[PDB]
Amino acid sequence: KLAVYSTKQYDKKYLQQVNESFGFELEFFDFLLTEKTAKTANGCEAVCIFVNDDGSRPVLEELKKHGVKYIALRCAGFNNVDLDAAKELGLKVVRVPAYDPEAVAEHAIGMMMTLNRRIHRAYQRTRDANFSLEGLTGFTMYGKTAGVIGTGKIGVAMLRILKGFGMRLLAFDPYPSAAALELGVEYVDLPTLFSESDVISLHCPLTPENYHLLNEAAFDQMKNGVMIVNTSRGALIDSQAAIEALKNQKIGSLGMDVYEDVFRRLSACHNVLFTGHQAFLTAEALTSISQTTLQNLSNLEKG
Amino acid sequence: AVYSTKQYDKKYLQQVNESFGFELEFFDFLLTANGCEAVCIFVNDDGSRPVHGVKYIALRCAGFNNVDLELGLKVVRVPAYDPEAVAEHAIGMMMTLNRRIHRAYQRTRDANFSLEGLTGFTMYGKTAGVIGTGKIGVAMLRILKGFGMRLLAFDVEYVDLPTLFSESDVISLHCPLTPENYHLLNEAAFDQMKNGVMIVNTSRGALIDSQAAIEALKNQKIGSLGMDVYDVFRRLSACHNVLFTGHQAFLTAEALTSISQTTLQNLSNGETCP
Amino acid sequence: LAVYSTKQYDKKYLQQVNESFGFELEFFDFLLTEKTAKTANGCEAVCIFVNDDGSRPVLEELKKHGVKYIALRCAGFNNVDLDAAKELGLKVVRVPAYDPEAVAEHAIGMMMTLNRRIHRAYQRTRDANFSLEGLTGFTMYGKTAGVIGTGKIGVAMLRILKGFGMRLLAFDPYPSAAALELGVEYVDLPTLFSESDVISLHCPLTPENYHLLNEAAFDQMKNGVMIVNTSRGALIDSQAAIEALKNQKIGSLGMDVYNVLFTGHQAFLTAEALTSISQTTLQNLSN
Amino acid sequence: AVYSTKQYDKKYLQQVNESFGFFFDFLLTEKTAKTANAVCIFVNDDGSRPVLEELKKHLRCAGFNNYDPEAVAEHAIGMMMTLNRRIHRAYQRTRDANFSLEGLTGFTMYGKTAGVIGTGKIGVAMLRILKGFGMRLLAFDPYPSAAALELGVEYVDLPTLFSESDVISLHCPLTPENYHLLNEAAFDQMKNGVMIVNTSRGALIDSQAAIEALKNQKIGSLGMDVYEDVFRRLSACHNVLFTGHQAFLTAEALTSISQTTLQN
Repeated sequence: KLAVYSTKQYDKKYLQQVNESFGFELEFFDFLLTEKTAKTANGCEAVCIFVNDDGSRPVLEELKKHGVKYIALRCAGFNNVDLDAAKELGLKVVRVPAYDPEAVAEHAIGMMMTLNRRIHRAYQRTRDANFSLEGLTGFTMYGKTAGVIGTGKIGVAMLRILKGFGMRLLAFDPYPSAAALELGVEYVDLPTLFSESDVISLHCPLTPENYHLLNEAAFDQMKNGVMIVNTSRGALIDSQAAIEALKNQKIGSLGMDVYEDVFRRLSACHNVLFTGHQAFLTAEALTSISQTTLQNLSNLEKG
Repeated sequence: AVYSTKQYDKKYLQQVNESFGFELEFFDFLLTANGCEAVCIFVNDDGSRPVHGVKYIALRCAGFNNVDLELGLKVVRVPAYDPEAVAEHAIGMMMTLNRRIHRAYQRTRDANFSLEGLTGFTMYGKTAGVIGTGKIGVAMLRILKGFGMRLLAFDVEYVDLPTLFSESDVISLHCPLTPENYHLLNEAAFDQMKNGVMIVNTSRGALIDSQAAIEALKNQKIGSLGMDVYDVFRRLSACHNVLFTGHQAFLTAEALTSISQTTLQNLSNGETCP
Repeated sequence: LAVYSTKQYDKKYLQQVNESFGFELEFFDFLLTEKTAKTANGCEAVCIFVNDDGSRPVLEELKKHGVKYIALRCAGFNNVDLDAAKELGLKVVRVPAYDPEAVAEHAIGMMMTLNRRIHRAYQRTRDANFSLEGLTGFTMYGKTAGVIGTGKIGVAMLRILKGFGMRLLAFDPYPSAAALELGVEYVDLPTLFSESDVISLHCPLTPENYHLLNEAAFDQMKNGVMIVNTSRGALIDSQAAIEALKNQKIGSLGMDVYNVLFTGHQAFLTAEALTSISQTTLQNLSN
Repeated sequence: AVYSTKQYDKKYLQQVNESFGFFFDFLLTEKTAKTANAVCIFVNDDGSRPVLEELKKHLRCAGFNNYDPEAVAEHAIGMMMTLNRRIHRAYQRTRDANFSLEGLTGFTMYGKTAGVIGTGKIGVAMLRILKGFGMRLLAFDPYPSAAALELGVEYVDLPTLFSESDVISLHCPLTPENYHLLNEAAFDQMKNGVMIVNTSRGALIDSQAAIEALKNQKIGSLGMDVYEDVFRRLSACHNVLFTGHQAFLTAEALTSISQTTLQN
């Protein structure tokens, strides 16, 4: 009954397990949706697409021409698909609007601990049995001050975790959540947060207001050899500015989760870790995405 | 006069030394020492019988096996490492294994962003089991708490091992090595545990039945294994979710400093703990 | 023409070559399947690689979509069901062979790489580790090298080896003049196995060949021997090899495939080879 | 009594030693000259007078600043093939079961033109190897070698050599005339995508000069052997392969080195 596109095995794995409850007819394609590949959908009420797959108008028309009713998104971001045209074509479109907050918080910390301890580098040594420890010197988080920017669900989840480490908590949101407050987080202005903090992590949405929020001016406030981990949108961090910092040694480590050769130079010459939008890649996180995306499909059958 | 020195060892001893103002001689080789009242040695230096006027011997580590014990020589050591750092390391291996970050870097540094096979699990729901209630275990135990995990331990909610083994979906052991301990984790254990379980040991090797583990891994009883190691390695790491790290647990500036301090005072000394 | 399982190289060289031919090209990254086949509509011709499905339904589907001709860009046609193709009046064409020289060259570079542990070095080096332990090699000059199969590839390898200053033995049931001229000496395997310190296989997969290298072969072979295999995998009894590898009768092993070096059927992946393939492939289509 | 021992040093000396019948893993410095209480040293170990003197109180290589022609030549090619074919990049892909070939395309040496700079024994040995490949051979030495001429080599204008060759390997010694022999001036001349391997002394290549050239995309690949972060960037973002003065690291060369040393 449904055909899925840009499938990766993890998609296949958890849509299926999930579908057990739904009992849909699932057909998986591993290639990008396009005008040219639009045909494949035939006999399919519904289609499932990730961020890369093409929603441009033509694709949509073509999808109609094949009797497709419903379009679903395995991800919150619906930038690819042109909604107006969809309406004109009477194609419902659906999505999953949030990811388990816990996963992104967890990932972020994981990059943090990995960077902190150069575990990623150890492996590269270890696997070939080079046990030399030079350059893997880390730091202990206990004493330190942790600065989190944004206090949404994810941001808080990160905070609980950080609190675990015995870290002292500073956060920067306009609005301060109780939930954050019961933790002991103390809200401060950025400049304060920048100087005070030896670990910074951003869990906030991009607004024109905070684009390039972390920029050269920001950097020179912050401590030397600071750790910055960003699982939020790319724009929040100013790449060029960041890079200068790394080289001139303001930033100890940087962790980036890349929404969809700087990498090679950066990764190789620095404590930079890059991960390709891995944040929600947990079984739980995937299962939820499926329940949501299938359920959405169910609902279409009756309101 | 310090032996088996590595740059970090050198770094933290020097910084700490500023308060002490001892005179430091650094050697990069194993265990020559004329003009030195005392010596500093790591785990691998040799302190048996056969081994110029050196009054005292100091250990840069908790363990005194390499050395022996009459010749008018006093021996001191550091019996603790920052509990937190090691605890901190233990998780970090865990997260790295969980999220397969170690393998992502492998891809990423060459700009491959495929995510297949990096899928992990979310710790928030999960039960967690700790072995050892020592400073380290507790320290780890807190960290785990932050995760929202549910804690069982053995030496929170204390329980017998079997109870722990079946219940726990993550395990970490932070206890010293005892005759009772040895190969504490063995086939009997592994076949108790949840399939896919993740085990991390920063504590001594003997806690785990090595061949026993491997069977388990092949058997797919164990999801991931983390070992801090005081061609199996290549094999294991390569064809499994195995991360071996070379006794890094206390490699952090704070800990290294703590070690140097405790070591340097020990030498200042009154008496102290040998 | 629509091309399937296009990988960039496939794409790059086909186009350059095209400039000569003027076909209209539509490149699809995905596998050709019964389901995919629709994608071909309006296309007289189709281009495919070893993975793609030539099995009948696909073919039927293809005709249904007006595909006059199917073109393959690799010697082997195991995937396509020829007769059925015949029934449906679809012409099927192929590329008979690859640059011989290119594949032979791979084998050698692969050999040297293993021999000198350059692969391992690079791992170290990229991190600015220059330690050399465990990277020791052996000098090929003076060594005896044995080649099995002396087809074009073998001969082309035989020359390369000859340059190194090695001694040459080869096993083919039906010898080659060319090989002889180089002064290679033909032998039976046993002699070859026992004698050679380097072995390279350049022969097709025949039932007689299967698992040509089996424990029987290995335990003849000199200790520390190096074997490089660009021919189909089945020439080698992997299980024996592993044993042999742990057992240490095998110094190094190199395999080309879809101290060990593995590479994914990369042998003919050179710009010269791909162009020649493209050109041959288009030409097939010109006809 | 040996210093700066590495397993290879030890194994081969011991083996060779049996005929002669005469080990320290650490550096020889003044501090260290007590252990001697007729010594073996490598380039790194300390040759300062003081150490010597402390020596009186109580080399395994050509360079005294403090090999088999065939081996180095062989390495040089192996370096060449690896780059050309990006095997090094594969193993990394392969070891973790990634079988994609994107970006590993190579070129077929056969019929290409190969240029050797220097025709020492090393130069020739390479030339021979290259002959096997079916390459067309050009060389540049001020003094023509007889042997090379027999191979069929045609000697040339450096400029000629630079423009014609799709492969260049340098097997000559450092001289005032050739220092920075390969400079921006050179690289500009050369074919785009050219491959360069230098096992010869480092200085023959204008390091910054290359780097631009690489960015500039004049040079397809560069192989360097380092006689005792730039390393990472280049290795990482470019087709460059660095090997640490491995050139003569073979059982055979090492054995030769050992025997000669015991004989000395």
